[PDB]
Amino acid sequence: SMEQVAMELRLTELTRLLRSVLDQLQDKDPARIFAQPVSLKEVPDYLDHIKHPMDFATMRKRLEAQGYKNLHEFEEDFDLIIDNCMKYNARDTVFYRAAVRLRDQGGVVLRQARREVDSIG
Repeated sequence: SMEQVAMELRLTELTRLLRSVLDQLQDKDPARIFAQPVSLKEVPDYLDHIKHPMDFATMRKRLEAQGYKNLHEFEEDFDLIIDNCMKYNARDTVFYRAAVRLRDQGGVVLRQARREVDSIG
């Protein structure tokens, strides 16, 4: 049907907006602490601690797979990345501290993207 082509025209573009948002959030991580999944070779016990690992390269794959339905789905992934880090690493660490900075700086980007989804539709 044509009404599935127009549905996809929204999805395609959400993906197109969600790409931009991801890029701005990943610029708030110049150290690349959150770029890749945590290595299970290097932290073999990681899954004993964090039941749902999340990272930028993982979030990207799923975006280019038009795998995100709304902005709430994308925001949940982003929060995993931070909340996981904030549990795994102790407070006095470059990792924890980097999550706090990403959280704080991401709030501004996300606060506008909510407004751009709602406004565009």
